[PDB]
Amino acid sequence: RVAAFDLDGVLALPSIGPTEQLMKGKITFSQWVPLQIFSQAMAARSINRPMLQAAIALKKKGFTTCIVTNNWLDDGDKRDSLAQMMCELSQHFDFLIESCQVGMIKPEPQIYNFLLDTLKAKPNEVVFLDDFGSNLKPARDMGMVTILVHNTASALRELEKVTGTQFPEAPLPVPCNPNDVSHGYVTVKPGIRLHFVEMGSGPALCLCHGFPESWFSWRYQIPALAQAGFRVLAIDMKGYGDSSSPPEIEEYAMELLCKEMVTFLDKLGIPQAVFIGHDWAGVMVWNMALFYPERVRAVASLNTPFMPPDPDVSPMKVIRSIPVFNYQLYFQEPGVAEAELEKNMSRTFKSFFRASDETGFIAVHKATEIGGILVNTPEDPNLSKITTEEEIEFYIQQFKKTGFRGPLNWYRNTERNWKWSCKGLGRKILVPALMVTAEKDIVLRPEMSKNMEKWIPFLKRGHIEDCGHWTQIEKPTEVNQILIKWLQTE
Amino acid sequence: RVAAFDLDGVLALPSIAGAFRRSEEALALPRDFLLGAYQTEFPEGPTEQLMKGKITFSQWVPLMDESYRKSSKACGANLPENFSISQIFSQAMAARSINRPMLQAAIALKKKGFTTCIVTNNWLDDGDKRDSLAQMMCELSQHFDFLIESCQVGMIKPEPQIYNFLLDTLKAKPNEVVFLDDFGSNLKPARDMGMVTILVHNTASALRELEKVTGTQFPEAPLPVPCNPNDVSHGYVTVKPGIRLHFVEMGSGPALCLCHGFPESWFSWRYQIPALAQAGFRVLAIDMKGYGDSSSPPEIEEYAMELLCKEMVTFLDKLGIPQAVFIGHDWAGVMVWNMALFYPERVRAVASLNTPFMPPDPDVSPMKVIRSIPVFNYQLYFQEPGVAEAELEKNMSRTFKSFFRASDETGFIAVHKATEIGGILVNTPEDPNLSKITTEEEIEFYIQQFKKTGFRGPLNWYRNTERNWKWSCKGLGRKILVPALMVTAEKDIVLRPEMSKNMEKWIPFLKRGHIEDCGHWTQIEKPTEVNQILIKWLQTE
Ligand SMILES: O=C(Nc1ccc(I)cc1)NC1CCCCC1
Ligand SMILES: O=C(Nc1ccc(I)cc1)NC1CCCCC1
Repeated sequence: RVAAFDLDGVLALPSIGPTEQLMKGKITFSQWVPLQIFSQAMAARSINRPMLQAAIALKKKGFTTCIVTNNWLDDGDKRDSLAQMMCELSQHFDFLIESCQVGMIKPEPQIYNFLLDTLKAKPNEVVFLDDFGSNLKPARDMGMVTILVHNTASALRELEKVTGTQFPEAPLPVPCNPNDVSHGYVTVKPGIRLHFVEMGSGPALCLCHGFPESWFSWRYQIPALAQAGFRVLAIDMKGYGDSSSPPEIEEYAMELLCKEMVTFLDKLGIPQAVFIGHDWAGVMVWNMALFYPERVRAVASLNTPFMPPDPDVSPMKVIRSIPVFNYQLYFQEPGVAEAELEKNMSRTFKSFFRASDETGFIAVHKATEIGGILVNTPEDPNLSKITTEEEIEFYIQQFKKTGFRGPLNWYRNTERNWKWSCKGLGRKILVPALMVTAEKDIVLRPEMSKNMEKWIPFLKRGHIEDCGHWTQIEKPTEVNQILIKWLQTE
Repeated sequence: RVAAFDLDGVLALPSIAGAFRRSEEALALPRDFLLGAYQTEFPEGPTEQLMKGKITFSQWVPLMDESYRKSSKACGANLPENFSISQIFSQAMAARSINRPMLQAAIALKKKGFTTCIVTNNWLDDGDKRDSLAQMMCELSQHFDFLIESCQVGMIKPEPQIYNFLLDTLKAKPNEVVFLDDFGSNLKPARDMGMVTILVHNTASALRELEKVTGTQFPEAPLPVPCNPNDVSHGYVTVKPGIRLHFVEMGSGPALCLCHGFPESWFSWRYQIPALAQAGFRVLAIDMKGYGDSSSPPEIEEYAMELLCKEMVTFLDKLGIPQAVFIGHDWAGVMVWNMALFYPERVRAVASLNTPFMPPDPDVSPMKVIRSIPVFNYQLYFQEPGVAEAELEKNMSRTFKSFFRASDETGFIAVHKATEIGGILVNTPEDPNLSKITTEEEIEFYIQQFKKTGFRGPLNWYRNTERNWKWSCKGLGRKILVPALMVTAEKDIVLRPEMSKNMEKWIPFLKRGHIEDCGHWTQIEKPTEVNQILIKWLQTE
């Protein structure tokens, strides 16, 4: 079947002659100063989330969702209030049936037959619900499953849970994806192009992903950040997904990555953004902050701490010591781990992406002994409760284009990176910063960030309990909160 | 060849120096006491660690304040206790803008074929108005091929280090390169290697004289920065199943969609795009459904206005924007106004170029009204499918130079005679002179961009004559309230100004814009103007 609700006050609230038909669309708001004080009433009404969530559910579930409300056209000033609130609901329903458009209001039987026509279905297999009920007269007539909404849910979730089946109580933020998205495509150097995704309106914040991921990762913070009130630019890190991913090694020097990261802003014409890296990106994100502070309004790292280099300590040597940094050494040899990971990506990803309470992880340190970062990993990885089968399939497809050379090439510029950063040795980071640490991150544990403020005074902190290395995907609702609260505050 | 420029004193101004001088004013402080940090010949210390890029600038406050306290009363001269240099630099910088004329001359020899660059003693700024710094660096970004900043490589002017590194970077000789600096004590080293010195003393021109000579001569009031076309972001939203919308993006928020007309491409706004970005907005110059890189089906209903506008919305939705400034020209302006009429929420403001708001009379078949305006013939000609396609397509090379001509250009189109002769380019020579308003490449693009779509789809915009009327016949009771602008072109043959005299009956407060000596090709013809107005508009309301 299909499920429908009205907005008047069921999917948004607090709820609410020339007035009776401006609904039909023959007149605007401003041009209607007869029979004013509410150009705010509408303002002070936002989304009814448990209700809005009920939708994505059913849509994920197999229905077609809609809005068939009695509208009007706001040339108001608290107009945008509407735009956004609408631009928000937008993607989650397939049909927008508004009175101010199809000329026919609620409750004239029109809209109902019109609705049913619009999708083409029987009065029975389509449910409806209005805060009004005086509107559910017709729908009950024809023969459709009616539902009131006199509270802010109740039987809504409950009696509507009848539908097919139910929904939860503490939801994940909404996903977002993966072609209902703008696909920008800046080209920096000759052969080098950078793909990315865009959502929401300014100011800008670049979401730089890590190894071995894709922009797809922020799939939960992207919408949220947009709504937050920012223009998100979730990029595919050089070498990954739809951006150019050469074979050359020097190609992935940090010095390089950061420089290009700038040419990106230039080309796109932005003079400053909020860089927010995680994993190997956070490294860059901080270097970003260290080498081009102008173009950075603020920085946030996820799990990754600011790890300066000791001028009197070969960088390699230091990698050979941290027991857990083995895999990392394993990698250093070209074609090798490529060959290992590539062989069967299906396994590769479910092995990598597992939680903080998940068996079968990676072989961080035995990796050289065992001679393979997956050898203690099953042969038929169990789907991590932290991803879906499609969630994986995307990562695969996205990786079939690049292979693994390039993403791995990020490790392989060990010496030089050190060589280069050995200049931000005299400097200190001043532009707003945030270090969000994950309690149970096996490599890149919190402990490694305790000195940071020696470098980054004012460094603000974020800490998420029960975390894996897969922060966004694992504790998103949290990540969002913090991330937003951060941007809001500073 | 090549010529690179310092960014202070020549490209960015008024210089940071002057600031120093007039604080060496605000306080006893004898000639050069404060500037000397910046200006020396033999550089050392706190600023030396800045220029070299060892420590940011904020670091550099504590250190250099207290570095001055040294030479203060301690060593001649009286320097105040509760004293500083911070916001008397983070101010003098935020107060320095681009030397319009320089940049102009800079783009010149890039066009003329030099490598342009800037070799400046920069520094990293983690300051407040640090942003001010980015924009300026953001802008100049394109016009110079090279960026040798002291604070990046690690050498400083005039330490020979840099020059020699610049040379090794281009890979030229001290001769075939020119240089200029507000300093001269900086110039010393290059007039030694063997480069062409230019004491960029003044605000310039004095410069641009014994400089004009070398290289060439610079136009009086050059052509406005025209974003161009390879190195621009290429967004790609997909609204309906088979339908995708290509567009271009430049600059940071708020957003304003530049909707082009027939028979063009997003490429048209190539002069307002940069300008609007700089203006301070995020430009989204779209390829109108059916044109260029966006999906251009064959179906007719496909281009219904009702449709085009609806999708235009799904566009915002997908891209996640709840409101924009729609600015149409030609057939787009029609949509742009309908935009305003049917989705006022999503419109913060509207601007039409040449196109007036032309409501439909409910008691007057729309077709009939087209048959009357003498000039609306071509328009009728079009109505027949495959026909004008076949005509225009045959040789696009001619097609475009014919269409795009000025207000003082012979060989235009056959607006009204059309049908009779059975064509619009029938009398248009079959070998057109290049309109002084375009370049050969300017044309080649339009071509290439059109080879992908053919002409069906762009023309399909005409062909929904009745329905469009049918639909708009609802905004008959409404009035447009969201900010509006009607900019009229004095000599637009069809879509003349006269046709907009009634508009305010519909659009009270409608603000006005009028450009003299104009063709239908407004942006491409009188851009510098268009820009001005357009900006002044967005600035004001
Ligand atoms: O290797 C890194 N991160 C990293 C390595 C070196 C630096 I300098 C910064 C981050 N991530 C791994 C963690 C375990 C699962 C695969 C990805
Ligand atoms: O036809 C239009 N514009 C137009 C037509 C109908 C409407 I309703 C609005 C604009 N433009 C022509 C002008 C002459 C050169 C080719 C393009």
